[PDB]
Amino acid sequence: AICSALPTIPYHKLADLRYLSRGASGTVSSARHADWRVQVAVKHLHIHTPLLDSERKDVLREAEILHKARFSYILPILGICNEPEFLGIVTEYMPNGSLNELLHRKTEYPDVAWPLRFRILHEIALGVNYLHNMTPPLLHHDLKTQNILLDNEFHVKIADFGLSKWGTIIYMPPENYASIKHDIYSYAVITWEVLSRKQPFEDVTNPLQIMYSVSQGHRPVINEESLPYDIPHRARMISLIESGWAQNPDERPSFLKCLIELEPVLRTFEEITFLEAVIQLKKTKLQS
Ligand SMILES: CNC(=O)c1cc(Oc2ccc(NC(=O)Nc3ccc(SCC(=O)O)c(F)c3)c(F)c2)ccn1
Repeated sequence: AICSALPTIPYHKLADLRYLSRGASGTVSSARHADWRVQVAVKHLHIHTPLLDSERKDVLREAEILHKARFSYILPILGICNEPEFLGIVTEYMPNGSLNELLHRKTEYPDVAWPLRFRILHEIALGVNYLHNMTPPLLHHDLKTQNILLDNEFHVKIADFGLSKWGTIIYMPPENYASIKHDIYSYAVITWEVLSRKQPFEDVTNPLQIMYSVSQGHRPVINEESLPYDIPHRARMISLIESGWAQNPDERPSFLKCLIELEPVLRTFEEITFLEAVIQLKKTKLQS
């Protein structure tokens, strides 16, 4: 068959290395490739010497998986740095951060237009659906707003800042306190979070109260105050959320079924309204 090797990038080709304030502190950095002349991001362990050989294989495993899963809506890996001095994963740089920031930093982004929100939800489904259609199927099991990255034109790139795979319980289905019905549950909560710009279980301080409540069937509140009546396709989106976070995992739809129903919804938006939505947030961000 047709096989292709991932490039090995020398450490001294990464210029202007700077820490980034994301993921675990001291695990994500930005830089520039001296030859390709593009901005990049570098994911790495905490800095120490010597790097264990068991630690190197942990990084190569994540890199091999991200290499196998290359797709239009998945964070593109560019290569790996494997030397005695440094050990990291180099990917493309997403300039506009994560969906977490866009939703809840209401001063930098006072308004987020509906067409952009619906396209974001659409592209999130496209990336995960591609992961599930692989052989063997790839399961994320960590879908949250912090893992949804946005590129130069606010297109979705799905990523994973965690390191152990190779508050934070609000995206977990109740049966958790193999297993393909996990990601669609996280997606239902993200959909509610996008359409509301509110924190799920805002007034609940103790996480044990959250875990107990969702185990009894309680979900984030859906009323006029959380989801106003002027949301486009409000009735159809609520049916998707409620079926997405169903108590019984067998009653949750696949990401394919969601995409089939999302296609006619997104089609009712004019194509130009997407660009005008992106030009607006970048304009409001100019004066800040
Ligand atoms: C302001 N802009 C930024 O700060 C920025 C930082 C940035 O840093 C990184 C973030 C993540 C990763 N790595 C990663 O996403 N790996 C991975 C592995 C398996 C799966 S498959 C499903 C699953 O298992 O979750 C998957 F989807 C993803 C990385 F290498 C670098 C990248 C872009 N922009």
